[PDB]
Amino acid sequence: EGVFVSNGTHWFVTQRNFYEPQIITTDNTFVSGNCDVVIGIVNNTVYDPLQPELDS
Amino acid sequence: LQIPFAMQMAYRFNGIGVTQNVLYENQKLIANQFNSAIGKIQDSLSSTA
Ligand SMILES: *[C@@H]1O[C@H](CO)[C@@H](O[C@@H]2O[C@H](CO)[C@@H](O)[C@H](O)[C@H]2NC(C)=O)[C@H](O)[C@H]1NC(C)=O
Ligand SMILES: *[C@@H]1O[C@H](CO)[C@@H](O)[C@H](O)[C@H]1NC(C)=O
Ligand SMILES: *[C@@H]1O[C@H](CO)[C@@H](O)[C@H](O)[C@H]1NC(C)=O
Repeated sequence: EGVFVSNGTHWFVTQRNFYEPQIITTDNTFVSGNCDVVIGIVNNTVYDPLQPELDS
Repeated sequence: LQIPFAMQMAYRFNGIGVTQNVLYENQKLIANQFNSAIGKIQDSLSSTA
């Protein structure tokens, strides 16, 4: 429900009409297919909130 | 407010209830169909009053 944005060093997702940066996560995003098709795709971490929970 | 044209078209796909990856995964097909359809306007307006 947002747009991916960078401040020059870090990547965030925001709502479109008001700047409010959030960490990119598996809850903020959806997957479709692999890296090869999309024109202008960028490499970044996507955080998964379950993985530190499994680390408990 | 500037936005890249393909990202503006992904917002417009969301507005008709089609998911954004349907644009980015088909972007050349969508751009070719637009460029082709504008050529039909050009020819139709040149062809008949
Ligand atoms: C982009 O945003 C990040 C995260 O807010 C900024 O990183 C922080 O910057 C301050 C000042 O250098 C540090 O004290 C923090 O430790 C940094 N946090 C992290 C997680 O790296 C970053 O400075 C911003 N970049 C620009 C160019 O403004
Ligand atoms: C973006 O535009 C610049 C300037 O024309 C070009 O160098 C770059 O390759 C383009 N990248 C994409 C993903 O379109
Ligand atoms: C993105 O990451 C992959 C795998 O690490 C790498 O092959 C590719 O060259 C990277 N692309 C860019 C634009 O850096």
